[PDB]
Amino acid sequence: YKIPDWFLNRQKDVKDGKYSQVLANGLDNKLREDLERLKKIRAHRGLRHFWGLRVRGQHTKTTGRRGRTVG
Amino acid sequence: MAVQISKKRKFVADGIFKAELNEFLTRELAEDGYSGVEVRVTPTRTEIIILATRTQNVLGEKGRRIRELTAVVQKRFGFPEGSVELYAEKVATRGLCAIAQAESLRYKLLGGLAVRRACYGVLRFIMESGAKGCEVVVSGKLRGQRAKSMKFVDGLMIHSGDPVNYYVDTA
Amino acid sequence: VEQKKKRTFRKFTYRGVDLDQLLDMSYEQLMQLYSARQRRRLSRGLRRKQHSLLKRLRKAKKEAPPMEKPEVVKTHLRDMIILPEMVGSMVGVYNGKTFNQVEIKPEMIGHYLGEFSITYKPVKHGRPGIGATHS
Amino acid sequence: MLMPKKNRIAIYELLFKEGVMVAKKDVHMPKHPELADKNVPNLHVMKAMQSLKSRGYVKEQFAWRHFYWYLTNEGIQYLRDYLHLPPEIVPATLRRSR
Amino acid sequence: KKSYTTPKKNKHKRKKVKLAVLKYYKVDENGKISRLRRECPSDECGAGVFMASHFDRHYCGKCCLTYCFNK
Amino acid sequence: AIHRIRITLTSRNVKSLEKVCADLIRGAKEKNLKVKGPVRMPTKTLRITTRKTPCGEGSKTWDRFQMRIHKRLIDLHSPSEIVKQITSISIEPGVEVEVTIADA
Amino acid sequence: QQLYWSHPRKFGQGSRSCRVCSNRHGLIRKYGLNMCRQCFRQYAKDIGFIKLD
RNA sequence: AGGAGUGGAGCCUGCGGCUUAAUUUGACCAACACGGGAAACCUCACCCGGCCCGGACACGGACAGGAUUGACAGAUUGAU
RNA sequence: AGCGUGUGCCUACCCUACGCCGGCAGGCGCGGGUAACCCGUUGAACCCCAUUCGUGAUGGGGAUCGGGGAUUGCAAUUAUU
Repeated sequence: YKIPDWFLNRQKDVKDGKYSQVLANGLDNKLREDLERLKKIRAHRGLRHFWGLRVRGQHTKTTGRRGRTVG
Repeated sequence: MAVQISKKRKFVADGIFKAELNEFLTRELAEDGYSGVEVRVTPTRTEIIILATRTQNVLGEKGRRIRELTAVVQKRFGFPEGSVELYAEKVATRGLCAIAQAESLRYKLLGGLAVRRACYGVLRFIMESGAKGCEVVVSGKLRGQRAKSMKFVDGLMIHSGDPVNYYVDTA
Repeated sequence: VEQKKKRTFRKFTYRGVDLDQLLDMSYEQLMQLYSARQRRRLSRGLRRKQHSLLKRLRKAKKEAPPMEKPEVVKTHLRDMIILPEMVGSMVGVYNGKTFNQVEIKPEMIGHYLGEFSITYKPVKHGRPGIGATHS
Repeated sequence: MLMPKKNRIAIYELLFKEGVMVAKKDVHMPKHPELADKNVPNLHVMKAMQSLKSRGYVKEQFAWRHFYWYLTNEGIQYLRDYLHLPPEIVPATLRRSR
Repeated sequence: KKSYTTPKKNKHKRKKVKLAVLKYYKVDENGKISRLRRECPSDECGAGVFMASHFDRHYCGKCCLTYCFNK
Repeated sequence: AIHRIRITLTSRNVKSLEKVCADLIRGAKEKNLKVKGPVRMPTKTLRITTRKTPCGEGSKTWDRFQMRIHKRLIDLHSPSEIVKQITSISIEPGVEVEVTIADA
Repeated sequence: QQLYWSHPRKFGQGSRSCRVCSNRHGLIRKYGLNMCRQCFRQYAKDIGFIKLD
């Protein structure tokens, strides 16, 4: 219906070969795959995911808190 | 103005040349009674008037010193020949020549002498030569290894306002 | 490599094309498969003495017995795109002192070498010291 | 080498003709631009001057990342004998200034 | 700050040891000089510098990045 | 011939500048070359605002320095010979001068 | 020397210095200056600037 | 007398503590977006590997079939 | 609107008009400026006027995070922008 490719959520998903638009319950399923993939290869990404720490370049020294348990 | 620099950068570049020279000379003419310079570009010539108190020691044997110095400057800033020409000049009244008076105190000290007597000798001279007043400080070690200060003061002095720019020189 | 269904078969071909096609492709067709940052490194770079690595990998892969992996090629280079041709080799990657060895999968392609070798201890507390609280 | 025996001469002869040398403090001066090119590969001016200076024959200032070497009477004799040259040369002095 | 610790390797390339050099010309008859290998006529050699007959190689120290056969 | 020649002056000292401008307007008016007076151009500010402390410690203070240059230009129309005559005379202090071939 | 003795530095901090001591970081680039801020002050009076405000 | 805030939330950034091969270092109203210090490399002081001498000068020794410099290919090596 | 700034400087680099291509980031072709001359009569923001939302953790808030495209550099992984 001639909505441009750049205006979609996904362009060449990766390993699926096409432009795609993802909606509600399929979005979560797709999302959980990419997490699993990055622990499959076990890049830096999946390790940070599994440890529950920030993926992107951010300091965690003064961030997140919550917390409790002090000395 | 090719290949030269714009007017903002033009004055800055002059200042850098004025400053480098003024510390270059001071490390090899101090004992000959250096007191500054005064440069003047004129049509097709640079004049660098090497102001010093005693022209005797400046000259050397057959104008040797002036010749060495001119050959240096001619290469360092990369001017072609016939540009830079040094000249000497004797300054009358040395009691207003703070820079030279300071360097006289330097060699009196390095001669091996006490501080009070040396300071006194420099003091009366600059006062006698004609001055409103004058002051000397020597801060550093002597007779122990805690530092101290010894101030020797005579006459009038100012320290505040714009007149400070006219009526005192400091080294 | 001992995986299945990650680059061929039912479930997963690498953006619509199998590994088998990639190996016959030049870098030119390969880079146009969407992975933006990769395309900089090829179009600008074009081999700044990565020569030393890529010959040793193919070489060692060849001479090694069938159904057995080679020894290692080592690197201080943590940067170089993982590629289909590189797969099956075993590479040790310098950290600050230590060469952590890794097997190259066909599922790692596009990534860098340095993501598969860490360079710090994950972390493990803990106990407040004698100087950590206005008290 | 250290340096060639060629590059000794090309500095020491040039020094003898101008009566003074200057250079800048760098260990990455490929040819020493300003003076003499295609016969200095790197340090060499500074590196050869230091050895000369050790044995007298020169005085040396340093100011704002620039050496300044002043040839002396003793050095005139030295350079004359080292390169076995005629007795006519002395550019440091040759006239009494008027 | 701190001073160096302990390695144990401590070798030198070789001192270019003092040997009886030039018998690259061999005495057979008078006044003939019997060459076994060429005294190289490179593109800047004056034919006063020999070329090494390495065995498995052909190497000059002057033409060292060029004019090196493997025979 | 008679060429429209523009003599730009530039200096850092307003007294030293201005009297040398007056001299060049005089030497022109003396020979009745129909010169135009000084056109004083906007004075420009070079600023440097930096810390007074070497190695930060104590209250944060700064210091405004300024240098003010001055530009001004006199337009002449006369033969280029007599121009270079009158230009070179009666200048003693450190003040720059720039002669121009022609102007519209 | 040979093929290793240097690594390209032609932008960033390591490819500029200063002309009165060759010190880096704290320096003034502006107007073609190339002087480190500690030493700039001591040659401030020497033709350059003067305080006025 | 009042005005707007800070202290609460999220983030940025400096400091302590803790960890770590190393998390370089100064500083405790008058330290703490301070060292004009917004660090990819460089910087760089730190940590882990490898190379280089650019040890002047002096005295003695070596030594012209020779004091000494550099390197192709293979092995070795992150490394040509 | 106002203070400024700009390649010809260190070892190498500036400010950009204009035309074209692209949703955007941007690319590409030409031209001026050593500067009261060219960029730039610096046609900036809050402000101002008319639509839409409706007291609702709402479209307030944009943290966190997935996927993709550009530019700088020799290189961007711990995501430079």
